[PDB]
Amino acid sequence: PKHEFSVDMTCGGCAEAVSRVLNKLGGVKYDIDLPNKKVCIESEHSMDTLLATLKKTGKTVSYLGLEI
Repeated sequence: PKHEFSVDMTCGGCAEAVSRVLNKLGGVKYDIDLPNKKVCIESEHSMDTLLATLKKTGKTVSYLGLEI
């Protein structure tokens, strides 16, 4: 599916950090929108896997829902 999340990305460094955590996890296609502090993910991973993955940044995350 394509899962929309909210992530507290303050700057380009933080957006890049989100890129890398998703990268490590793998099996994801993503579009991080820095000004709107959102990240859209196409994947077969669990919302919960995706959520845990994004929270490893230390930033505030939440699942908004399907985009889709």
